[PDB]
Amino acid sequence: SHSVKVYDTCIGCTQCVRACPCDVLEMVSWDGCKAGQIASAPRTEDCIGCKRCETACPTDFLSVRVYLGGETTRSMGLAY
Amino acid sequence: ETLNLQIPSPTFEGSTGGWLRAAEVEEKYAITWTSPKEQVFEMPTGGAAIMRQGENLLYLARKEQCLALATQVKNSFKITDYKVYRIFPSGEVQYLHPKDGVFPEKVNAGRVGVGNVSHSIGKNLNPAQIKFTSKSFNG
Amino acid sequence: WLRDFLWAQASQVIQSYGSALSAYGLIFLGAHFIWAFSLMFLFSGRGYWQELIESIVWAHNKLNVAPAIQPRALSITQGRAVGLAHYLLGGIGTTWAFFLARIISVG
Amino acid sequence: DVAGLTPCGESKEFARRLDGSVKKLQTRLSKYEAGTPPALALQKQIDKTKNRFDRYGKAGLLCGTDGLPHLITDGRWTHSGEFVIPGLLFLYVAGWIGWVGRSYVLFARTADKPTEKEIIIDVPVALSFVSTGFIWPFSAFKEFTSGNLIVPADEITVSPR
Amino acid sequence: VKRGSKVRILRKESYWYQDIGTVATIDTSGIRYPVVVRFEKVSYSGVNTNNFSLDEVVEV
Amino acid sequence: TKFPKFSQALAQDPATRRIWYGLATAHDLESHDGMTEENLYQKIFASHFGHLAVIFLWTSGNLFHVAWQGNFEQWVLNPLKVKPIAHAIWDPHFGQPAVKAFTKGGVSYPVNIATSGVYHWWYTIGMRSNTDLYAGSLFLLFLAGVFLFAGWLHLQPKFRPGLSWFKNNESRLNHHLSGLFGFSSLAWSAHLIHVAIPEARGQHVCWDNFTKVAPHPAGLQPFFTGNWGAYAASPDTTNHIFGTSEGAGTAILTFLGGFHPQTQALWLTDIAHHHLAIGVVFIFAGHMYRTNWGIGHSLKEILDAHRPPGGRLGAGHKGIFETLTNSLHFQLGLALASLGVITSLVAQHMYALPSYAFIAKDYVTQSALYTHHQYIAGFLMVGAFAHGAIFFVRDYDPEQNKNNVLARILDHKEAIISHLSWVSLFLGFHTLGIYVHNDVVVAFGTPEKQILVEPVFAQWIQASSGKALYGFDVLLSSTNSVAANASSNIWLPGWLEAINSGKNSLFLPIGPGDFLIHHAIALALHTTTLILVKGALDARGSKLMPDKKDFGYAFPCDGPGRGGTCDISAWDAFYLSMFWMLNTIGWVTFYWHWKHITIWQGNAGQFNESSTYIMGWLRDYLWLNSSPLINGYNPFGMNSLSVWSWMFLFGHLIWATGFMFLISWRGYWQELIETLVWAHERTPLANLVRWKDKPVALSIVQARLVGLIHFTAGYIFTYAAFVIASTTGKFG
Amino acid sequence: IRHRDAIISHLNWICIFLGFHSFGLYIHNDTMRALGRTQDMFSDTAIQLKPVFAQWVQSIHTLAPGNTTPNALATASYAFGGDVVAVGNKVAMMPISLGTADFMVHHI
Ligand code: CLA
Ligand code: CLA
Ligand code: CLA
Ligand code: CLA
Ligand code: CLA
Ligand SMILES: CCCCCCCCCCCCCCCC(=O)OC[C@H](COP(=O)(O)OC[C@@H](O)CO)OC(=O)CCCCCCCCCCCCCCC
Ligand SMILES: CC1=CCCC(C)(C)[C@H]1/C=C/C(C)=C/C=C/C(C)=C/C=C/C=C(C)/C=C/C=C(C)/C=C/C1=C(C)CCCC1(C)C
Ligand SMILES: CC1=CCCC(C)(C)[C@H]1/C=C/C(C)=C/C=C/C(C)=C/C=C/C=C(C)/C=C/C=C(C)/C=C/C1=C(C)CCCC1(C)C
Ligand SMILES: CC1=C(C/C=C(\C)CCC[C@H](C)CCC[C@H](C)CCCC(C)C)C(=O)c2ccccc2C1=O
Ligand code: SF4
Ligand code: SF4
Repeated sequence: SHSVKVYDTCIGCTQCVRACPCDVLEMVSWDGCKAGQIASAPRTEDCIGCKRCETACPTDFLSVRVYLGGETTRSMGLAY
Repeated sequence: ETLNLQIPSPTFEGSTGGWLRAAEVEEKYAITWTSPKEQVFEMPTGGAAIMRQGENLLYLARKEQCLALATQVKNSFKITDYKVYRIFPSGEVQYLHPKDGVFPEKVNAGRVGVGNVSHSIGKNLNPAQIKFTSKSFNG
Repeated sequence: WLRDFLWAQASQVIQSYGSALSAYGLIFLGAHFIWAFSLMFLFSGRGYWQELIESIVWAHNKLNVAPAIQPRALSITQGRAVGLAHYLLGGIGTTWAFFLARIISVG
Repeated sequence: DVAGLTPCGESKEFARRLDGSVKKLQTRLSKYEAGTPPALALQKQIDKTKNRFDRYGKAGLLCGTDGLPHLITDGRWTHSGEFVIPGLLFLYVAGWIGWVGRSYVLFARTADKPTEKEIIIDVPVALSFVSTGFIWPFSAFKEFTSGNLIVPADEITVSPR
Repeated sequence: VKRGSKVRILRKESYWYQDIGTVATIDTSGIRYPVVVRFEKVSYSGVNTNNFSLDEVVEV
Repeated sequence: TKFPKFSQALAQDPATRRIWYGLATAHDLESHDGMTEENLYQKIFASHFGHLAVIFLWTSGNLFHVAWQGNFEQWVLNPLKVKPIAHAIWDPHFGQPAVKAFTKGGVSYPVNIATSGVYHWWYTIGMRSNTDLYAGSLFLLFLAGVFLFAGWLHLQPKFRPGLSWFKNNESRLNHHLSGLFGFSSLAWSAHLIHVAIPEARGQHVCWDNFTKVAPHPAGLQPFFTGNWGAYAASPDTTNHIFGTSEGAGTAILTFLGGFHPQTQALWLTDIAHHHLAIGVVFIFAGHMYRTNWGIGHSLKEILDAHRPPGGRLGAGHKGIFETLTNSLHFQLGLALASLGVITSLVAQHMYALPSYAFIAKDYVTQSALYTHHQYIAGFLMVGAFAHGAIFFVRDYDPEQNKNNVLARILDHKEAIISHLSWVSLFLGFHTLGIYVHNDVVVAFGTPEKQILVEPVFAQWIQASSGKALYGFDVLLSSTNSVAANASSNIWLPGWLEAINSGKNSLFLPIGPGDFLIHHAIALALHTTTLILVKGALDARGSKLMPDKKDFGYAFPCDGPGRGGTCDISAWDAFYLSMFWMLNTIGWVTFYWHWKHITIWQGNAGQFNESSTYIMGWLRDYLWLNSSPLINGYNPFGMNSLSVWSWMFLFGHLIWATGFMFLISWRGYWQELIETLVWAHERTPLANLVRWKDKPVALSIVQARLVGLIHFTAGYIFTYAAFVIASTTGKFG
Repeated sequence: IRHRDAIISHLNWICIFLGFHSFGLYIHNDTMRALGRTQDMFSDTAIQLKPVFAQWVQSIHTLAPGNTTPNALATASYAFGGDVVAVGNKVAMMPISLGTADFMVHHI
C-alpha cells in the first residue's frame, strides 16, 4: 500500500479529505490548530496514489504527504 | 446495517465497461442510495442509467467508481443517502463509506488519528542516518 | 526508400548553396534544427525545468534583478503543445524544402 | 604571417575566389540584354562583389590555404579590430541593455501593481531609463561599491539543502 | 512579533524561506503555528499566506 | 509471487510490473530486504570475482575463435594486405550470394572481418602462431575458473571478510599501487624485454627457452653495476623489418621518441622502458600509507590537516574520510570519473601515439577503437555523476559533514548551477550563431564573409611541442631554446621527426573548422555537466520538493500539483543528461572520423572548407559517406557490407521506437490495455487461457528507461554501422 | 459509449494485424535482400502481392468511355490507363500502374 502522513502544520481546512477520491482521509479532533481538527489517514490500503490530497493542501509545504510504495490491486486502480 | 441484496437496481441497458472476472473472484463494491425521482444519471463505467424512485443498488469493480458516482449523485441530485459496501466472494459484505455514519470531512468523536506526525515535514530524518537501521524517517 | 528516395533526391537541397535554391537549403537545415529542438520539450518534464529556473532566479536575486512576474516552467500540457508544434514545424518544413528544391531542379 | 597565414591581398587563392565569384555572375549576365532590369541587378552585384574583395585585401585580414579570411583573436593589437574592438562595442551595448532593464525592474517593484508595469510598460519612464544607459560602467560600479548591486546571501531564498 | 510587522522567514522548507512577509494575526490560543504571515509572491501552489511559529520568524 | 525474493513489496504486486521491477532492481543490493552492511560488502566482493571471470572468459573466446577460425598466421606474414578475421559465420538464414560475399579473408568459409585490433595487439606483444593464441585462451579459461572459485570461496562462512577488512583504506591502497598497478607494470616490462622485443627481432622466446635466452647480450650485469645506459646501446635501426632479424638492434631500454619507421608505431624499447619507469614510481607510491610497521601516512590525518588557514574552504576535509569510506556510491563516483577520464585519454593517445605494429594503417580498426572508447568514456562519466547524486540522496549525512568542502558545495549550489547555465548558454548562443552565420553567408554565395577564427592557442601548443607548421618558433619548435636543448640527447630528434611528418596523427594540423567544433564540444561538455550537477545538487531537495530526499533517487514525480513535477527526481537528470552525453560523443566522433577520412584520402582541404558550416557536415560527411553503406544491398545484388547496411536500418528502427516511450506516456497505454483485458475475457476459446500476472502499462520511470535504452541502442548501432562501413567502403 | 471497449479492442487488433502485415512485409524484404535471397521476397519478380482489385477498377474505368459512360469520349483520367498526354515534351498524365510496391504502400 501507499503511505500517507499528516504533519502538525495542518490547519484543518478539510480540503484533502474532500478531494480524496477513495475515502482514505478523514478529520479527527485536535488542539494544535485554530480549526480544532487535523487530517488523518486511516484507510491507506485504499490509497491509489493520485495525490489529489496534496494538490488540495494549502499549507506552504504540504501537511499531507503521500509516499508511493508497494503496488496492489487497489493501489494500481485495476478494475480487472 | 447489512446490505439488503434484494434492493432493485437502476434501469440500465448494459455496457462493456462493467466489472470483469476479478469482481467475482477477488472483490466487488456496491453502492446504495435513495432517490426521490425516476431520473437519468451517468454511470461511471459508460453511458447513462435511470435511477428508480426509492432505493437503488449498483455493483462496481473499484471503490473509486462507487465514490465517483456518489460525488455525482450528491452534486447534481443532492442525494446524501449513499452507503458503499465491499463484497468478497465468500459472501462477506463489508461496509465502507461513510465509515462511522458521518462523512469524513466532518469531525466525529471516537475517531483515532492515523498517520499523524508530531513535527513539520522538514524535521524528518536524513536517509543516511537511518541506513542499515530499522528506525523510521519521521523522527 | 532510404537510398533511392531520401538519399538520392536530397542531393538537390544539399547542393543548393550559392544558387537561387539556397533558401531551400537553409530551410532544410533550419527545419532539421526545429524538429530536434522540439525533442527537448517532448522528452523532458516540467519538474526539471522549474528547479533549473530556481538557480537562475537566485542569480537574479543576487543582482536584485528578479522579475515581479515570477518565471515558471511551462505547464505539463504546454510542454506537450510546444514540443508537438516544433516537431510539426520541423518535420513538415524539412519535407517542404526537400520537395521544393528537388522538383524545381528536376521537374 | 601569424600562424602561417597569408595576407589576403597577396593570397592567390583569395584572388581565385574573387575571379570565380565574378565569372559566376557574368555568365548569368550573358543571358540578358544591356538595359534590362536583370542586367542592371547583376551589374550592381558584380560591383558589390569586387568592392568587398578589394576591401578585405586592403584591411590586414589574413587568408588561409582556402583563400578565405581568418580571424586572429589571441589579443594582439594588430588584429584587435576582429574581436577585441567588436567585443568592446558589444559589451557596452549589452551592459547598457542590462543596466536599463535592471533599472526598470527596480522601479516597477515600487509601483501600485508591480506586475502590471511589466506587461503594460510605463513608456515615458522606461524611456527615461534607456537614455541613462550610456554611462552604465560608472553607474553600475558605483552601484556595486555603494552596496546596492549585490544583495547579501541571507536575503535570498535558497533550497533547504 | 506583532501584527502588521515585517518578518524574515526562517523555515527552511518554506517557499519564502529568507524572504520577507508581513504578519497578519497572532493567535493567543495554544496553536503550534500562531503567526499568520502574508507575502507578495505566490508559492508554486499559488498561495500567498502561511502560518508560522515564533522561532521561525524574525523582525526586520 | 516469489521472483523478487529480495523485495517483498514487489513479490506481492499482482501485475506484470513485478517481473520488470524485480529484474531492474536485482543489483541494487543496498535496497534489498534485510540487508546488513556485512552482507552488502560480501556480495559485492563475490560478484566482483564473478565480473572478473566474465572478462577473462570474454578474452579467452576472442583468442580461441581467432586461433580456431582466424587467419592470424597468414596475417602475420603480410599484415598490411591481409584483413584480420574475427570469427566464422554459421547462419542458416543466409542465401548462397551472402555466403560468397562473406568468404573473404583468404579462407573457404563465411567470416566476419575484425575491427577490434586484437591481431595488431597480439602480434606486437609476441604472439606468432595459432598455438600460442590458443595457449593464452586456455590460461584465461583457467583464470576465469580460479576467480569463479575465489568468488564462491569468499562467500563461505570462514572465508567471508569482515567490514574491518573491507574498510582498511591504507592496506588496500598500498597493495593496489605497488602490486596491482606497479609490480604488474614491472612484470609487463619483463614480458616485453624477454618476449615481445626478442620476437620483434626474429628470435622466438617462449616458456621452452626463456630461462636459457638472455634478453641482452651483456645480461643483468649492467643492471647490477649501474651501467644502465649499456641497455640503450644499439637500438633498432630505421631499416628494421618488424618480426625479423634484419635491421634489429640489441637494446632493451631506450627513450628514442617517435615511431618505428615501418610499423608507424612506438618503439617496443620505449614501451618497455615506460613500463619499467612507471612500475618503479608506482611501487614507491605504494609505500605511502601506514599498515603495520609504523612508517607511512594515516589517510584520516592527511585529510583533517588540509584546511587552508584563510578559512575559504570552511572546515576543509574534516570528516571527508568517514564520508568516503562509508559511502560506496561516493567511491563508485570517484572511480567512474577517474575511469571515464582515462578511457578518454586512451582514445586520444592511441590514435595519435599508436603502440601496435601496422595499426593506424587499419583505418577501420583505428576508427572503431576511437569511437568505442569515447562512448565507453561518456557512459562512465554519466555514471560517476549519477552515483554522486545517489550518494547525496542516500549516503550523505549533513551532520557528520558540518562546514566541509561537501557541505559548502551544497551551500552555494545555485551559484554553481547558474554559472554552468550561463557558460552553456554563452557557448551555445555564439557557437551555433557563428555556424548559422557561416551557413547563411555561404548559401548566399559569399564564403569570404564567414567568421573563421584561427585556433592559435592550440596551434601555439602544437608549436610548443615542436610542430613547425605555423611558424610560431616557441619552445621545442624554437631551435635555440632551453627546452629544445634539454631533450636533444634523448627523445627530441625522434619526436621532431614524428611530429613534423604529415604522415601520422600526432598533433594534426588545425584551422577554423577545428576551432568551431571544439567550442561545440565545449558547449556539450558544460551542458551535460549542468544537467548532472543540477541532478546531484538538487537531489536532496529543491524548492518544488524540499523533502525530495525522502522519496529516493528514482521516483516518477510528485504529481500534478504545485504546477507539475514531471522529471523532478535526481534519476531524471541522469535520464536527461544521457541524451546530452550521446550528442557530445556524436560531435566528438563525427569530428574525429571526418577529419581522419579526409586526411586518409589525401583531401584534408575538404574538411578545411566544409567544416565551418553545417551543410558541409551534412552533405560532405553524412550524405557523401553514406553511399557505400546504403548500397550494401540493393535490387542489383549484395556484398559483405550488407550486414552493416542492415544494422544501419536496424539502428534507425530502435532509435525511433524509443521515441514512442519518450513522447507517449502511461495514461494512454493503460486505457488501451484495459480494452485488451476486456476482449480476452469475452473472446470464446481464448478466455480458456488466463494470465497469472494482470497486464498493466509500463511504469512512468520504466518507460523513461525503456525509451532511453532504445534511443541509446539505436544511436550506437547506427553510428557503428556507419563508421565501420563508410571506412571499409572507402579505405581512406 | 456503452460498447467502446469492443470498438477500441477491435480497432487495436486491426492496427496490430495491419502493422505486421504491411510493415512486416518490408522487414521481410530488407532481410531477404540483405541475405542474398531475392527469390524469397514479396516482389513483382519473386512472390507477387498484386493489387488485383485496384487493377480491376483501373480496367473498368478505361473501358467506361463508350461502354458504361457511352456519351463520354475519353476517360475521366489517363491515370487509369490509356494514352500518354505530352505537353512541351513533358508528360501531363499517363497510366499509373499498380504492382507489388503499390500493394505494399497502400496497406502502409
Ligand atoms: C534586462 C534584464 C535582465 C538582466 C539584467 C538579466 C541579468 C542576468 N541574467 Mg537574464 N533574463 C532576462 C532579463 C535579464 N537578465 C529575461 C527577460 C529572461 C528570459 C529569457 C532571462 C533569462 C535568463 C537565463 C535563462 C539566464 C539569465 C542569466 C542572467 C545573469 C547573467 C547574464 C546573462 O546570462 O544574460 C542572459 C540573458 C538572456 C538569456 C536573455 C536576455 C533577453 C533580453 C535581451 C533581456 C531582457 C530585456 C528587457 C525586455 C529589458 C527592457 C527594459 C525596458 C523596459 C526599460 C544575470 C543575472 C543567466 C544566469 O543566471 O547566469 C548567472 C541564465 O542562465 N537570464
Ligand atoms: C598486491 C596485492 C593485491 C593485488 C594484485 C590485488 C588485485 C586486485 N584486487 Mg585487491 N586487495 C589487496 C591486495 C591486492 N589486490 C589487499 C591487501 C586488500 C585488503 C586491504 C584488498 C582488497 C580488495 C577488495 C575489497 C577488492 C579488491 C579487488 C581487486 C581486483 C581489482 C579489479 C581488477 O581486476 O582491476 C585490475 C586493475 C588493474 C590491472 C590496474 C588498473 C589499470 C588502470 C585502470 C589503467 C591501465 C591501463 C593499461 C594501459 C592497461 C592496458 C590493457 C591492455 C588491453 C592494453 C584486483 C584483481 C576488487 C575485486 O574485483 O575483487 C575480486 C575488490 O572488490 N581488492
Ligand atoms: C537541436 C536540438 C536542441 C537544442 C538547440 C537544444 C538547446 C538547448 N538545450 Mg536542450 N535538449 C534537446 C535538444 C536540444 N536542446 C534534447 C533532445 C534533450 C533531451 C530531452 C534536451 C535536454 C536538455 C536539458 C535537460 C537541458 C538542455 C539545455 C539546453 C540549452 C543548452 C545550450 C545552451 O545553453 O545554449 C544554447 C542556446 C540556444 C541553442 C538557443 C538558440 C537561440 C534562439 C534560436 C534565438 C532565435 C530567436 C528567434 C528570433 C526565434 C524565432 C521565433 C519565431 C516564432 C519568431 C539550450 C537552450 C540545458 C539548459 O537549458 O541550460 C541552460 C539543460 O539543462 N536541453
Ligand atoms: C566560456 C567560454 C569559452 C570556453 C569554454 C572555451 C573553450 C575552449 N576554447 Mg575558446 N574562446 C572563447 C571562449 C571560450 N572558449 C572566446 C571568447 C575566445 C575569443 C574569441 C576564444 C578563443 C579561442 C581560441 C583562439 C582557441 C580556443 C580554444 C578553446 C579550447 C581549449 C581551451 C582554451 O583555449 O580556452 C580558451 C579560453 C578563453 C579564451 C577564456 C575565456 C573566458 C572568458 C570568461 C570568456 C569571455 C571573454 C570575453 C567575451 C571577452 C572580453 C572582452 C574583450 C573583447 C575586450 C576549448 C574548447 C583553443 C582550441 O583548442 O581550439 C581548437 C584555441 O586555439 N578558444
Ligand atoms: C519506429 C518507431 C515506432 C514503432 C515500431 C512503433 C510501433 C507501434 N506503435 Mg508507436 N509511436 C511511435 C513510434 C513507433 N511506434 C512514436 C514516435 C509515437 C509518438 C507519438 C508513437 C505513438 C503511438 C501510439 C499513440 C500508438 C502507437 C501504436 C503502435 C503499434 C502499432 C500497431 C502495430 O503496427 O503492431 C505491429 C508492430 C510493429 C509494426 C512493430 C514492429 C514489428 C515488426 C513487424 C518486426 C517484428 C519482429 C519480431 C517481433 C521479432 C521477434 C523475435 C525477437 C524478439 C528476437 C506498434 C506497437 C498504437 C498501438 O499500440 O495500437 C495498436 C497506438 O495507439 N504508437
Ligand atoms: C590540478 C588541480 C586543479 C585544482 C583546481 C581546484 C579549483 C581551484 C582551487 C582554488 C585555487 C584558487 C583559490 C586560492 C588562490 C590562492 O592562491 O590562495 C592563496 C591564499 C589562500 O590560501 P591559504 O588560506 O592557504 O593562505 C593563508 C592566508 O590566507 C593566511 O595565512 O590567499 C591569501 O590570503 C594569500 C594571497 C596569496 C599570497 C601572495 C601570492 C603572490 C602574489 C603576487 C604574485 C606576483 C604578482 C606580481 C607579478 C605578476
Ligand atoms: C551472469 C552471471 C550470473 C550470476 C553471477 C555470475 C555467476 C558471477 C555470472 C557468471 C556467469 C558465467 C561466468 C558464466 C559462464 C558460463 C560458461 C563458462 C559456460 C560454458 C559452457 C561450456 C560448455 C557447456 C561445454 C561443454 C563441453 C562438453 C560437455 C564436452 C565434453 C567432452 C568432450 C566432447 C571431449 C572430452 C570428453 C567429454 C567430457 C565427453
Ligand atoms: C556529482 C558528485 C557528487 C558528490 C560526490 C562526487 C562523486 C565526488 C561527485 C562527482 C564528481 C565528478 C563526476 C567529478 C568529475 C571530475 C573530473 C572529470 C575532473 C577532471 C579533472 C582533470 C584535471 C584536473 C586535469 C588536469 C590536467 C593538468 C593539470 C595538465 C597540466 C599540464 C601538463 C601536466 C602537461 C601539459 C601542460 C599542462 C596543461 C600545463
Ligand atoms: C526548455 C523547456 C522549458 C523551459 C522553457 C521556457 C521556460 C520558455 C522559454 C521561452 C522564452 C522565455 C520566451 C520564448 C521566446 C522564443 C525565443 C520565441 C518563441 C516564439 C513565440 C512564443 C513568440 C520548460 O519549461 C518545459 C516544461 C515542460 C516540458 C518541457 C520543457 C522544456 O523543454
Ligand atoms: S493520494 Fe489520492 S487516494 Fe491517496 S489519500 Fe491522497 S487523494 Fe486520497
Ligand atoms: S488539506 Fe492539508 S491543511 Fe487541509 S486538512 Fe488536509 S492536511 Fe490539513
